[PDB]
Amino acid sequence: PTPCYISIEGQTQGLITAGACTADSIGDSFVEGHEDEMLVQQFDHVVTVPTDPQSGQPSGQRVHKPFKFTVALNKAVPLLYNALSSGEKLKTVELKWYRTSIEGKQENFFTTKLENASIVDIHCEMPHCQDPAKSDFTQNVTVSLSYRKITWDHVNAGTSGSDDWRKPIE
Amino acid sequence: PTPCYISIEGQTQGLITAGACTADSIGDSFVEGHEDEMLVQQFDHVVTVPTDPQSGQPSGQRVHKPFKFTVALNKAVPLLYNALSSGEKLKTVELKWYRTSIEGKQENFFTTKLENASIVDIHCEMPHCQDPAKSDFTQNVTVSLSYRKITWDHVNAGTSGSDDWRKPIE
Amino acid sequence: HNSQFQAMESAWRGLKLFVDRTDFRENNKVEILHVTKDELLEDFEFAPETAQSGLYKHVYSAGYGQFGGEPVGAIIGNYAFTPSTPDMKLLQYMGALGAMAHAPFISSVGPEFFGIDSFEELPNIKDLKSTFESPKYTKWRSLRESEDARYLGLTAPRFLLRVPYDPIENPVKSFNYAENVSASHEHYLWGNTAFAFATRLTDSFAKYRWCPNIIGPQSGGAVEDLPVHVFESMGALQSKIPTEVLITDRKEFELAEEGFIALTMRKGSDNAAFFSANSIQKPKVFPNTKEGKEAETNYKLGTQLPYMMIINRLAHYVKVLQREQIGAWKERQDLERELNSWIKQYVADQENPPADVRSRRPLRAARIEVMDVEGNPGWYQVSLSVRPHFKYMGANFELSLVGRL
Amino acid sequence: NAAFFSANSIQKPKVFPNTKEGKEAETNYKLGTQLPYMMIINRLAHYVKVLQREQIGAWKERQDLERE
Amino acid sequence: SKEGSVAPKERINIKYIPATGDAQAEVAEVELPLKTLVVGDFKGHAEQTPLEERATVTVDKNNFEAVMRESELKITATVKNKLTDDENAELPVELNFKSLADFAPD
Repeated sequence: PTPCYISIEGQTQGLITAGACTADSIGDSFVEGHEDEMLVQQFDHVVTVPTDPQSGQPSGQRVHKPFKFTVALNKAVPLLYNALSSGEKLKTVELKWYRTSIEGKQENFFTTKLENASIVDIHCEMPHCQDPAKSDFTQNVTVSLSYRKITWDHVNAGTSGSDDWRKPIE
Repeated sequence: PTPCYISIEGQTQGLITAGACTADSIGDSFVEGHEDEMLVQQFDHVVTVPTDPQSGQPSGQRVHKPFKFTVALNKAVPLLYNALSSGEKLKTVELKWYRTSIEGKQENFFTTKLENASIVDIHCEMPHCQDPAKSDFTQNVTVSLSYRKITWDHVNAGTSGSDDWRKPIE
Repeated sequence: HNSQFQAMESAWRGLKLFVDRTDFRENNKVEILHVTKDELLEDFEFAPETAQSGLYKHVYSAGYGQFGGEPVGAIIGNYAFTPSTPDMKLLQYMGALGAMAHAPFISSVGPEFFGIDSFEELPNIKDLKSTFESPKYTKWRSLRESEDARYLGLTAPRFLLRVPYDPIENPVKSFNYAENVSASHEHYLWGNTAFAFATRLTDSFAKYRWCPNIIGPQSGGAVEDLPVHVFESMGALQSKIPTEVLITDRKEFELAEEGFIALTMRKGSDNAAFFSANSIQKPKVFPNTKEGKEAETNYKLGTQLPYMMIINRLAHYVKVLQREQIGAWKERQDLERELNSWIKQYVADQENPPADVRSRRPLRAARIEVMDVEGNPGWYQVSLSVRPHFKYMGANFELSLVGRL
Repeated sequence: NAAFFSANSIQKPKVFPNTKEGKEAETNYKLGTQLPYMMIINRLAHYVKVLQREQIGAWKERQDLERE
Repeated sequence: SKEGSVAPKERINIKYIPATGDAQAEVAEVELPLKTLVVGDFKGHAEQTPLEERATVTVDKNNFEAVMRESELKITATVKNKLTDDENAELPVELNFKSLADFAPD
């Protein structure tokens, strides 16, 4: 799978990922043109709806389980440990799913934007240095995001979903 | 195992999967003739009945644990995140189990249709991009479905089961 | 109340009603051209071809046909059209101008267009379909069948501009002025409704940055805040109607089939509404084949004119966007991609999106097929094939009683 | 009590022409005159003079000079 | 226009001269405003210049008072005299309009 890109903008800390793919953040694995966007490796996201038994109807509104995106240690990680430990909301988070098209060029076929989105938890780990099976990995900083409003958006087919606590559907 | 196909029709959003196997949805892995049907990879579905101990009799009516079918990110996935987050029922979901017959042609030997069926949860994930064991995978969007009425139907032998909350057996 | 003053007051205070309503902060500009209506046909008689006229210089070349210049959305005609030959020759030369610069020419017909010579006897017309099938209108029914008539809408009756003054309601400084309006309703400052219909072209653009939203009494075709004049009738206290006739629903539907943008007035208040912005083009009856029954519904969508305005913008954006690119290093595959990734921010291929996704993204599906030109290689016949969403017009509601259910 | 509000030195902000770089370098040259900002680079002339005085005679490189 | 510097030497010679800067001129895709052209008789005569030479003026809410003043809408007509006991008397007027309040009877 191809890695995605996330651009986080905080309430008070401005654009958090501004510079999270320079040569100072991640060494020689930075990408030109994506200077304001982290490099997201793994992803996971659940949106449940409590339904009653012995029926099919939704017995309650949706419950957003958090984002789980994984980036390496870089410039934006000390900035994301103040959005976490102080409960600062983040004005936007624009994940962009890339894929390799037919003509041979990367393109975002799917973007999941995000409105006011605090960070629930951040799971910084490093695999065992003695272990040769996990030698290619560097670090794993899995930043979670609960969120008010999320907008899925498929670009190459124009569809767009949306959920919002602020404006539920009438 | 051979992949199945699912055609979802919503209450207000019409035919949801209309176009979920075009060239805009999934690139070059689309299939002609299945233009209205997603491509379902994995499947899982439990139907429990609470039985009492120290006996054998069913102590209560059946309890439908949800569908779990897995498709890639495509056109219908932002449409399925509004059936989820707003509790919209889906008028039908027609899974079709294919298999390779003796003469050499694909055929549905088993279809599990479905009446009014909300979405319980959707588990969008992407495997780790550094990991070479999971390089062939693209994404995994596991859409669940609680449901009012389900009708199993084996086509090549004509048998047909059915369950319904609306019309239990007298 | 003079014919030189009032005709030059309604043509100028009616502009102020077009300046005050349209939000110029939300990316709107309006050009003002001094012609006279008799000069303009002479100016089309001036050039041997419409592509060398003097109005073609100000509509096409100074605007749209210009590197970096802002292109022209629509032409407000501040005119009073007759069905005579010096006014069907003008519209033949304005439909051809509107098909070159992709901008429909909106103006109005007069009282004498319907053959009544005094306007308030319009609901007395008991059959308006047979009036248009008269031999006086041979240069009208041949204009309607023409292909370039798609860019010609002709608007409403008229509308009121100035409340007559009063020493209590609307006073004047150091004077008491009671404007004695007689039984002649020509003394009211009646404006031209090409002002008021272009108010809805622009107040739809200031909200959604497009314009299909012009035909709704609650959806963007409601000319609000009209002037009213409460005067004493024969015993009762009534209000002067801000449009000069009360257009019924059957009269407006008969004007809708015959190519008119009528303005029904909300009887008893200061509001009005458009219901159908159909251009003067006629839906051509195609034969009863599989493609003929299809292409009849395809050709019907061309004439209706909210749908032209979502592809006139797809002639003004795409002219500008592919003007910067001349001299680049591109390919046919690169030409397919710079257009498909561009228009799919205007496409919401979705059966029921929310009410904001429908109007920010007015299209529904778009096909782009880039081909080549052999002989001189590097010339690209692409075919952008957009498709719109569909609004709400007419139903049946066939009531009954069941008794048990 | 009393208060200072602006520690501007006597230098005048030179008006640069209205180009892209001229409108930029005018705001760049304005930061030189203000003098709290000189005192955060006068210290970056006093530390760096002292710190690269001890180093004379070492075994260094250009890549080592970039890193120190 | 000379920075005060020291004599060069084996010691290091720090000087402060501000640099030219790097702008890298930023892209800005401005959009097309919905421009309309209101055409029609706006004065009280027929101008003798042909159409291809006269100009179009841009009007918004802030400059409408300046477009009206520079047009010089001079309406000269003969109207009926109702200031005396004569019914068959006429009285020409002379009007000079510079603001929207010049339409008012004050």
